[PDB]
Amino acid sequence: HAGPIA
Amino acid sequence: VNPTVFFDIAVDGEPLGRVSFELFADKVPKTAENFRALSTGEKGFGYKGSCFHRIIPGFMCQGGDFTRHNGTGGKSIYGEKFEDENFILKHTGPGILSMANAGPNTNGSQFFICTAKTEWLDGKHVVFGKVKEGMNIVEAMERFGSRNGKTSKKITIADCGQLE
Repeated sequence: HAGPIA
Repeated sequence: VNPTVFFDIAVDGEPLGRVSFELFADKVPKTAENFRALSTGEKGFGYKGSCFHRIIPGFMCQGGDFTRHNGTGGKSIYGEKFEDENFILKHTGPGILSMANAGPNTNGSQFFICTAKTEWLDGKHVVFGKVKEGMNIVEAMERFGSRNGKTSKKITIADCGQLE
């Protein structure tokens, strides 16, 4: 699973 | 010379607006040419029809997963994934277009549009473009997001391509 996080 | 591409966004089939981006092919070529070629559809797959599966207000809008539509796969123009070009460019603020990876050197097709300064992503995510016009469209579809990224409405890239 891809994607930036805060 | 820096390519300009765009996204025609729609909220549940109903056209919302256009968002255009400048791609820094001069700094990040493979990464820029990847996004450029996927925005037009120069290979049969691409961003057309795909949606923004993950939207977090005050953070970003993530799309690019045209194959799974969840964040699992998607694919670049070089088979599956490719390494990080570099980290020259930083997440300075809203409009910033960055690659949405799953650990170092796994850039595929996924990306995210920033709606705030996200410097903590600097060095982790390759910044390769930025919204030129339509930051109010990106902001409109942002309200149709949530905390976990679930979208309260179906935000899609109704159309896309290269303007120069």
